[PDB]
Amino acid sequence: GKGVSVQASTLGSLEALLDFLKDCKIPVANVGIGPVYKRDVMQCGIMLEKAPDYAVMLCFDVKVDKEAQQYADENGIKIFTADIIYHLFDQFTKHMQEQLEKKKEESKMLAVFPCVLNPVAVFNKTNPIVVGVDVVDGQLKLNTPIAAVKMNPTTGQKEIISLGRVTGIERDHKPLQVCKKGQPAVAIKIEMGGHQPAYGRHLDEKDVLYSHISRASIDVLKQFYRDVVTTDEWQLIIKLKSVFDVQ
Ligand SMILES: [Cl-]
Repeated sequence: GKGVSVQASTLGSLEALLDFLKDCKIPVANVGIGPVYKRDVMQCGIMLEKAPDYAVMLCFDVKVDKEAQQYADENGIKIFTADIIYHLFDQFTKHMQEQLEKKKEESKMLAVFPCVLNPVAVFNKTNPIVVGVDVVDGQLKLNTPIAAVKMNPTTGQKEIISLGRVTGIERDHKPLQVCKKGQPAVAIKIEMGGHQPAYGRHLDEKDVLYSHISRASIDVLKQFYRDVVTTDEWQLIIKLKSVFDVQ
């Protein structure tokens, strides 16, 4: 199985620490007694391949050899030192949290929160598009990809127009992080690298704007954001895979 590597000064303290971790549901891959050496750090490095999070050492009341510490530093293996057990636990939990956040940041572009915008006014047509809108459903967040869905009458074929991402939100000049549904109208700034759609040409003020969800976006949302996402937001998402023709 997979798990962290622990080390204690004595056998008894080791047993106690292991019992503690048992109650904490923290899995242990291997153990050791006495000073930490390069070999033990390597033994954690074995765990590095299977689980990056679990390639860490919980060391209780134990000297760490400079060689071992240096190898750990060279190969990204965390070594945790503590005089008391609970401190070690705390350090580990914080570590796992940090790992979670770092995993979020790579999927930051991917995670998109569902929202439907009805344009109230237009301040800048393009480069960058700025639009006074009110969130009629869902929740508008920063860095949210926006798209307008519309079918040309002659073609009768659905067109998806990606406007770009939201870089700023402001209401009465006051900067906002997000805008919930039903909230009073706000002005949002959407911009993208390269050529960008233009109001009064590609799209009109009447056209309703939707968050640009993608199968990948869904997958990311259900991978890291399950706790956060409202039921209504899931509902909206399922409504949105239809308009975006998602599998
Ligand atoms: Cl996309």
